[PDB]
Amino acid sequence: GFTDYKVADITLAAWGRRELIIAESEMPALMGLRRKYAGQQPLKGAKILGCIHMTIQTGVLIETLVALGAEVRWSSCNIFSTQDQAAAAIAAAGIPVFAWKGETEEEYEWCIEQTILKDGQPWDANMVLDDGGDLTEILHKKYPQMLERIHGITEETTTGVHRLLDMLKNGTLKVPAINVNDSVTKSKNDNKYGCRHSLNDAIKRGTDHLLSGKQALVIGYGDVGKGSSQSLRQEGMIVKVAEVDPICAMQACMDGFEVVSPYKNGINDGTEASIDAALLGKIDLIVTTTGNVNVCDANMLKALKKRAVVCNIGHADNEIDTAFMRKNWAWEEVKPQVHKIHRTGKDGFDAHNDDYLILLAEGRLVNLGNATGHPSRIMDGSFANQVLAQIHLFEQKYADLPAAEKAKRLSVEVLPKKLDEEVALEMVKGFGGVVTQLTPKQAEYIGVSVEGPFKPDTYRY
Amino acid sequence: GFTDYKVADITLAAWGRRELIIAESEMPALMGLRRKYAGQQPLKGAKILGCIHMTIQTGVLIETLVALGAEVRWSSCNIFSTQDQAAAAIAAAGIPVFAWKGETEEEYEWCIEQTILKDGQPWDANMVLDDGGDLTEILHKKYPQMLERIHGITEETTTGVHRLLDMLKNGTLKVPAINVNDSVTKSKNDNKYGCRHSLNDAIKRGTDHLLSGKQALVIGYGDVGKGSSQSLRQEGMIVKVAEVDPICAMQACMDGFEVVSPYKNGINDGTEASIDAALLGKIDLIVTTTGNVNVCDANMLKALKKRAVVCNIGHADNEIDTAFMRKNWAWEEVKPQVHKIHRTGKDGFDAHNDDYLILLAEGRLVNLGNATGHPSRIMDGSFANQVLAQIHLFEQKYADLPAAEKAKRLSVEVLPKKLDEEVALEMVKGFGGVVTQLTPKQAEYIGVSVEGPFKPDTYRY
Amino acid sequence: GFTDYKVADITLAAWGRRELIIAESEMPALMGLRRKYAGQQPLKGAKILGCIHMTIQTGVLIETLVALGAEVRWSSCNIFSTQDQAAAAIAAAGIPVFAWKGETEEEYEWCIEQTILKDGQPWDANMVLDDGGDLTEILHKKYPQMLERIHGITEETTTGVHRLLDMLKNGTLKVPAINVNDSVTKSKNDNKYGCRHSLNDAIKRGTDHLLSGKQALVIGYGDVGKGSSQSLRQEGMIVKVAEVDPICAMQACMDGFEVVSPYKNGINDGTEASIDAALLGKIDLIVTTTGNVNVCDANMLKALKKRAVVCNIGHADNEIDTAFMRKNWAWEEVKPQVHKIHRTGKDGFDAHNDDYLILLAEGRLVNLGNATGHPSRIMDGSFANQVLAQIHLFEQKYADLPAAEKAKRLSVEVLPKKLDEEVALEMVKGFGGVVTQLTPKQAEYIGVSVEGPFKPDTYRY
Amino acid sequence: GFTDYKVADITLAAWGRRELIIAESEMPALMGLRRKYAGQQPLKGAKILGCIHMTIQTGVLIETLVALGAEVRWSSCNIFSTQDQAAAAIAAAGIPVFAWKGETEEEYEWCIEQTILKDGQPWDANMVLDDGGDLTEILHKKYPQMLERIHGITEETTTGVHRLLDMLKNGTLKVPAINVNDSVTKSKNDNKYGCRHSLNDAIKRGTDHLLSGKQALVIGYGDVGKGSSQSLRQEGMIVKVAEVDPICAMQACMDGFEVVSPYKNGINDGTEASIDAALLGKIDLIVTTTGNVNVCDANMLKALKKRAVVCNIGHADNEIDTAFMRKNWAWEEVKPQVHKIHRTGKDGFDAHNDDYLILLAEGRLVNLGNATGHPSRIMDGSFANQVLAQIHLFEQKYADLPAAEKAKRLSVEVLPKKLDEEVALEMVKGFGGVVTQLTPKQAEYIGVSVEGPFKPDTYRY
Ligand SMILES: NC(=O)c1ccc[n+]([C@@H]2O[C@H](COP(=O)([O-])OP(=O)(O)OC[C@H]3O[C@@H](n4cnc5c(N)ncnc54)[C@H](O)[C@@H]3O)[C@@H](O)[C@H]2O)c1
Ligand SMILES: NC(=O)c1ccc[n+]([C@@H]2O[C@H](COP(=O)([O-])OP(=O)(O)OC[C@H]3O[C@@H](n4cnc5c(N)ncnc54)[C@H](O)[C@@H]3O)[C@@H](O)[C@H]2O)c1
Ligand SMILES: NC(=O)c1ccc[n+]([C@@H]2O[C@H](COP(=O)([O-])OP(=O)(O)OC[C@H]3O[C@@H](n4cnc5c(N)ncnc54)[C@H](O)[C@@H]3O)[C@@H](O)[C@H]2O)c1
Ligand SMILES: NC(=O)c1ccc[n+]([C@@H]2O[C@H](COP(=O)([O-])OP(=O)(O)OC[C@H]3O[C@@H](n4cnc5c(N)ncnc54)[C@H](O)[C@@H]3O)[C@@H](O)[C@H]2O)c1
Ligand SMILES: Nc1ncnc2c1ncn2[C@@H]1O[C@H](CO)[C@@H](O)[C@H]1O
Ligand SMILES: [Cl-]
Ligand SMILES: [K+]
Ligand SMILES: [K+]
Ligand SMILES: [K+]
Ligand SMILES: [K+]
Repeated sequence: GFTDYKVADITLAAWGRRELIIAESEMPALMGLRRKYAGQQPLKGAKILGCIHMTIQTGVLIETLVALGAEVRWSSCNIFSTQDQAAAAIAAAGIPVFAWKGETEEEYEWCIEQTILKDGQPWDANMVLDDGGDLTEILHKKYPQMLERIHGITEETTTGVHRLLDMLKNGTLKVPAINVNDSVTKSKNDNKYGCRHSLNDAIKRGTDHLLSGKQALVIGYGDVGKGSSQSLRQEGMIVKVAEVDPICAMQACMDGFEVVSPYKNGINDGTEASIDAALLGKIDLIVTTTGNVNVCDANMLKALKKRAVVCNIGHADNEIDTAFMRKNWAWEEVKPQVHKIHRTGKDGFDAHNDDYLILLAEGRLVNLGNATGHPSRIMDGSFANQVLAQIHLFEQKYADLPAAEKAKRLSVEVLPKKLDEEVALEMVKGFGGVVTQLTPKQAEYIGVSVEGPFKPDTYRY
Repeated sequence: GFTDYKVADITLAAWGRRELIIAESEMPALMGLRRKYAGQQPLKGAKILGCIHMTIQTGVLIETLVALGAEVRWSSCNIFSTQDQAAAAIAAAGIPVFAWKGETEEEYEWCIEQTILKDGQPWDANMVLDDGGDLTEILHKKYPQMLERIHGITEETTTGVHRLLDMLKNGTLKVPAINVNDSVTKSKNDNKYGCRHSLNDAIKRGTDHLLSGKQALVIGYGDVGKGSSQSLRQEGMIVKVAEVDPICAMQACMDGFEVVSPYKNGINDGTEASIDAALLGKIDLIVTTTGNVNVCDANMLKALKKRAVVCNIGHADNEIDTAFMRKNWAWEEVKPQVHKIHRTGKDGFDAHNDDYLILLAEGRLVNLGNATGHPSRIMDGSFANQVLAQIHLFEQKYADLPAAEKAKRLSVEVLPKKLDEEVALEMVKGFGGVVTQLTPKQAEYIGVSVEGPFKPDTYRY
Repeated sequence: GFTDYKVADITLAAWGRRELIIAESEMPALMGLRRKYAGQQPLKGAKILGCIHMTIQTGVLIETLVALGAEVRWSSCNIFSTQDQAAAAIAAAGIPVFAWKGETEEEYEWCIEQTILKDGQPWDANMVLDDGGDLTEILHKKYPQMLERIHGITEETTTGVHRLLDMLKNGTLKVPAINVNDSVTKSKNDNKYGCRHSLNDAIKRGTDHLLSGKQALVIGYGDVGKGSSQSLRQEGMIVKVAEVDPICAMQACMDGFEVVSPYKNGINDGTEASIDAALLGKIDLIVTTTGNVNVCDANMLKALKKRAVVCNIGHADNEIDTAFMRKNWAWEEVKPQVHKIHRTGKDGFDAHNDDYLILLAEGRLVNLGNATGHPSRIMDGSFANQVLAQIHLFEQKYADLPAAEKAKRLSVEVLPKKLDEEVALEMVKGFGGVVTQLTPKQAEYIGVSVEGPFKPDTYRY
Repeated sequence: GFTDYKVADITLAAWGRRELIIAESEMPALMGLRRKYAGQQPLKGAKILGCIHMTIQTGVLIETLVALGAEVRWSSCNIFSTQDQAAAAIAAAGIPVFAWKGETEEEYEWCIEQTILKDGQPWDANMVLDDGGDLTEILHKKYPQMLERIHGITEETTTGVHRLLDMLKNGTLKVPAINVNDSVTKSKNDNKYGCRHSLNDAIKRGTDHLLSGKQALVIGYGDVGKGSSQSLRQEGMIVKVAEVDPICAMQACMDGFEVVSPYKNGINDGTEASIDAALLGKIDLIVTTTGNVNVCDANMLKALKKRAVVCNIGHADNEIDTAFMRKNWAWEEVKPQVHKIHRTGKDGFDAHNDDYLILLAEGRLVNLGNATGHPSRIMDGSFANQVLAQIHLFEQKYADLPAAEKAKRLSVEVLPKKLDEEVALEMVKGFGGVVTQLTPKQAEYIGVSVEGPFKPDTYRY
């Protein structure tokens, strides 16, 4: 009967299910929600448009939403991030999913449109779960009538939240959102420790390069740059860090990294003469982590050491100037999501040319494109937050509020600290960790409840 | 003919001056402010009561405040934290200071009273710089009339800020304060990296013990606990972490520590039966980092491995139950701020007894008691913030405001992010770090100024 | 019209060749030998039986031997270690190779036989290059007449060398050997840093498990155990180490590991009562590194935590008692080289059973089975030694010596320190490292030549 | 009425004894020998000339030698290494010791002469325990009749052993020696992990500098350089390494250090033009670890960054060219064993001069000069070996052998591996480590006894 899906190969379903059964055992916060809320069915009647990397971890999120009563229609938010066995297992469970590894851009857009439309007409969606804001943008621009009946958006990523806050400032956001990224059990777990796990993993899978003893430049030292720099330093790389934010740069210095700029004195004068050629001529590996544009620009790429690896773990495909490389230099596929870019010109190359760079995942998320992204026990935190955020906005029923009541609730908000702590506690117990209970005297002394929350909203962890 | 001081030994002044000249070269943010504001004299007319560890680093702070036009009267906020050469150098410069290493509690109170009183009468103070809140409490309880002429308090430490926020919530705070602690260039520099540097330093100076291969228990995993755990792990200790806050415990797990409780199932019901005797019987070193009371309690001390080291880098002398040890067990001074505590009874000890613990700094701040606290290049951040906070509150002139205007400004506030970034930039340049300048295109892409600030006020770093 | 090979898929040749061209740029010592000796053709007339993991790195070794004039016939020394693209590239270059990933044991023996036989008769072999000693053993037991014409064996691995030294002690060794393992640029490069790179790589590829915060037990702390312990600790695992050698255990303690035994008091009396069930009940990962038998025995496997991962990076398939698991417990293939072993019985399992272990590479070398083994820039050292050792024994022409002269040369020897240093220098230059030249006065002061060797033969590095 | 000593202050004895009693609890291998051999008095009649750093650790060694029946006469082998409380405690126990912190060179020679002479005439010495070979050299050159009656020398340090091997090769060594340094429980414990503990300790005590984020250059990567590099990297320094030995350089690369030379292309032709001014102009700290001469030369000192710290943890005072600095530049004592060296000229300096270096311990061993050297639990290994070596040579009674029998025993040898393992085992047990016992089957499989030794003499650990 069930045909409402499109995946690479449905015969991978049994493999996907074996990996989902393992992943459940690695996701105690998400499986804890599944057990706590099963009887109450808090997402009964929820119809969720989901756009996030169709991994095994996203599989456990989907099956938790469904176990709590939701229906979903799913796509990946990246052309290389799907695990074909995860997409097959979800299709085989009778869930609409449109995702495969190695989509074209045209197929990416088609997949999102297959979630929005059921049998050629808008689905009766009433919730959105987004990673990076592409689905959110398409609904606002192309399907405004659908947003009338949507109660909320839950957004995974730093870049997606930035796009929501821009819409809210400009008065174009039509439904409330939860900023899932800024839970501590997301931002200071997934963004940092996920990249610590998955960056060196992706570089090894793609290149099998020794990292020990080699020179890296990490562009950015936010949550992703911090985790990326550690991924590489812990392998024995000599890591230098670039930053525009002097507070983040101060953290890099204290963490034991040299803070450098690709530009002389940190100033881009619009010419190749402002590039620190001596510095870039020694770098074996550049990683972009910024959420910004052209932080590894054409003139940097021209100055890099021969056979340097270039990758992006931040956003989109334009942290590195891949457009410059597509226009000017010859691409030689080594294997999927690994290209040698020959700096000898556009029209062919010598197979034994020494003057190339290695680009991973065509300048798109390297951890998800060349490996499997973050591990289950880290994504547990992010995805437990996603479930709690879906429950919160679905129960508030914004779409059913009268105009005057909507105006008061139209916001981009974080989950309460108490929920962030309850997710953290399930993660700690998954490690076999034992938190201490405050005595009444101690709770009084520091001015908190024995139940928490334990820190004021200003606390930075 | 200057006599308005009390220090251990004025003949240490020349040594103090030599170390102050080195410290100036290690404190570019603080010396940057000294050079930028010297001509403007923004603290002309300021009369500052200062109570903070009389170290070489505090010496550079005092001489910066004086260089910007202030008069000060100074004491230490801890009986063991004074560096006698720093106190001597400050006295020799004609600045009133009442501080020596190894004060009694009675001498500590006398020293604070000597700052408050000049020639037997209240000094015409109009500013307060505090670390831990003891001076703040004495002014509110004993000298309320003096607070009528005081424009503000600048408070250094987590515990001091907690005490200010309690006064504000109870309506007993009489003057506005700046929370210096919660500048990122304080809390996420000093509290973390300071303890990283100075905890293993103090344990080595006191005991000369090998740390590698030994078992530690760090109680707390806030900023101080994070830095403390790293101090020990980086030396090759096997570190276990205790926490009441599940988010901080999650961080400890992800950072590669086992999270344990001294109590079975984390429940302290006050009985010896609740103590995890198997765990505590393997611990060679306990460090308290909490700012809470009785987190290393009598029953834990009884269960500790023979010859374990016990120390506190958080607050006061009651994180460890030192009162229990003073009443019940015999103390053998090894050398100043190092005592063997013989668990054989309160009266006689055998010089060759094997059943003892080693207590550092009598359960008071170990980094400052057994070594020299944080290094100059870290305290640069904290003390640049102190100077900016003093300038801000002095210029606001709260004490001269009409009643209606006072009411609107009576708060506990942090410095603006822009100043936090300007401190960080001077610290980065001290390392020879080069921040990148955003292009206008990049600044517009992430919605910030090329000049910063670079992050929203919610950002946690 | 070359057909003298058997590989998984000859159409993988182009991909293999792209990866060989990258590997050449990562192997400066091996490519330095290729360039230095090309003109001399020192292996002209050498006919080498090779048995070592048919990886990209082994590909560069093979083509170096051929570039120096050798003919070879090749097989893999492990049923899971072949990279099918590497085997294809070598076949497509017209080199006899019999190797694929996922051989049966019967296919493994048939592949070695295809190297020994050409067109149904013993090949006119005159050199052996071995890893683990299986080919060496087959020649001695089954083809002793072939050894009459063989000039020597060059042996890669600790276990293979141990087997050669046993043959020499028993007087059963028929040709001289070089112990390649005990070059410092092999043992203290490959064995240690190779495993550091490739152990966490293999565990991530097989399971995608988070390692940070979890408990590991590494059995052994020789070169492989040291590198393995670091692989895990650098990811944030809490690593405990087992050893029988108290000197290696001393090193583990000092390196910051707790040293534990699976057995109470370290005494394995073969009973379940001797197992430390509390210790094994907390372990998430066991790694064997010993080259010994039954160091993760049936009683340990029964006591392990549910869903623990078990793997071997040492030798054979019997460091872990895989025979006990094949007899007693049901194996569920997750994907190739990843099995769940259900401790509920032999005859099938509940798909949702929680009581299983995860076995990687069926208890055989996990780095080569679940990933790609050591990276090119590490194997450069091992394989430069292999080439120098082949040249040395081929030039000595043992098989052509009179009986009296044979007797004096029948030994298992290491390469001279001077060659070890010349390999190391090419590796250092590959990192862009610059070695200092001694002045004549300095060389005289420490009693060495400016050219080296720099250390006496007793030096341990 | 014991007066046969010279120390700084006999009233420090009680403090010394308290620290000796603690040190006993940290030295289980040395205290194990004291307990095992007490009844047998193996050193009854031994009269030992001892020249080694008069630390608390040396005190426990001395009192073990005395407890086993020896008489000794002691001096320090370094002018800054004595702990005055240790020297006092040894004098107060009625043991001849001539040692204080801050000897002149003339006092150093006088102290050694006070051990050799008792009441103005040669002591009836029959054993030597030396560190660095100065006492050994004096006996050979000045007191050859005394060597007739001496049974052996036990030598602590790499440099001392090199001097013994030179005497043996030249036929000038008069008595046999044990090379204590090359026990694995010395060289790969003390030399490496001792410096790891004590290098950052000494730099903090001397300067209180932040190390995190600053640039270091470690000259040498033998056991001392390895431990020194780790001391600094673990604190967050960015460490570069220099070497002449390409094998040691390879290890530095793999351990995650950049390998550089102070000289362009590593060629030290004695010209200023050969200095890499750009490299040295960024270095905040140079540490020499070589046992060689002029490895931090005048032209390097001229090129160093302003306010760089320079120190030596290797040997003598001429690894750094201190003689050049004494001749050309003005020394300003900060405090004992800390000098600012003003590069503005020889005579006066400006108190606020920015152009200086900081020299620790006047270029002599920094760990012992500015802190307390290695900790008790590490020196346990070195000193257990010293005691075994004294017992071995004393029992052999070389001086009582006839000329022809002396000739066969005149050697420089190491202790047998079995004793090295027995020292290691006591050290492991002191950490609470549990070694596994081999089964009979396992011991047979790897060809060792269940009792050990576990490795061949060629094994490098
Ligand atoms: N790949 C993944 O699995 C993964 C996980 C989490 C988030 N992300 C994405 O990674 C990006 C970074 O996320 P984050 O949470 O670290 O954001 P963040 O704001 O915490 O960090 C980004 C940092 O980049 C710095 N930066 C900006 N422009 C720069 C420039 N030109 N040069 C140097 N530094 C520059 C900023 O100062 C900032 O500190 C976002 O796009 C986010 O969505 C990816
Ligand atoms: N010694 C120094 O140089 C230095 C430096 C900075 C701050 N401090 C002091 O250190 C203390 C901690 O400061 P912080 O900035 O880390 O505060 P914080 O609030 O960041 O961290 C304190 C941590 O203690 C934990 N905690 C509380 N009670 C506990 C208990 N019973 N068991 C386990 N964990 C418990 C809390 O959950 C919290 O995470 C304060 O008193 C502060 O003033 C000292
Ligand atoms: N997978 C790879 O890529 C790779 C690389 C190098 C070598 N190897 C193999 O790894 C194995 C180990 O090699 P190595 O060079 O480390 O040898 P090694 O002799 O240096 O180390 C082996 C260690 O195992 C210890 N050991 C033995 N039995 C033990 C037991 N019952 N419990 C605990 N510890 C025990 C020994 O004391 C020794 O220290 C060998 O089989 C070698 O051929 C594998
Ligand atoms: N301070 C202490 O507590 C302590 C402890 C042990 C030994 N030592 C002394 O430290 C010194 C080193 O001992 P070790 O055991 O490390 O010796 P080692 O032989 O293992 O190491 C010395 C290293 O210096 C390198 N080297 C020599 N000249 C060099 C140069 N010009 N540039 C760069 N590298 C150069 C050599 O190649 C060698 O690797 C000796 O003098 C030893 O006696 C001191
Ligand atoms: N605390 C200490 N006491 C005695 N000797 C020491 C100490 N620290 C280091 N040493 C020795 O100093 C020697 C160098 O002179 C080293 O070989 C080491 O064994
Ligand atoms: Cl622009
Ligand atoms: K994953
Ligand atoms: K300090
Ligand atoms: K490989
Ligand atoms: K010491």
